[PDB]
Amino acid sequence: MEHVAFGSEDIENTLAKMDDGQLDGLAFGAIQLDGDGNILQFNAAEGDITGRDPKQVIGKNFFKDVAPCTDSPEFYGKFKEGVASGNLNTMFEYTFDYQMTPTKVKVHMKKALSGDSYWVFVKRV
Ligand SMILES: *C(=O)/C=C/c1ccc(O)cc1
Repeated sequence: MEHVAFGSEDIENTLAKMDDGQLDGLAFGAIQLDGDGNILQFNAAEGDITGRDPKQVIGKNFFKDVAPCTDSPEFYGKFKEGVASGNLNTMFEYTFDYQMTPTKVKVHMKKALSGDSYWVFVKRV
């Protein structure tokens, strides 16, 4: 395992050193998005939570394509506000229910240290 906790204060610094293989070592789901919501990275823990195969969703748009249940003010709305403002750090619970058994998670969205990409971190609750 990679030794970093969900919701860590400096998580964007710690994850700046991870290629796909190291992200796969996290204890929680990690998705990196560009400012439009396109998936840049998607780790193994996330695939275990939601069933998606990482290489099949990278390059897709998370809000339009992969996760329409997140296309709402309560999720995408927060994301887009953060992309627009150029800062994002929000944690909230949510239920993922598209083509899957509804699964309650805790989500932490945080702007990456890199200028315009955004993490979506997920763990079960
Ligand atoms: C709602 O449509 C949620 C979908 C979803 C969330 C997270 C994933 O890893 C994959 C799909």
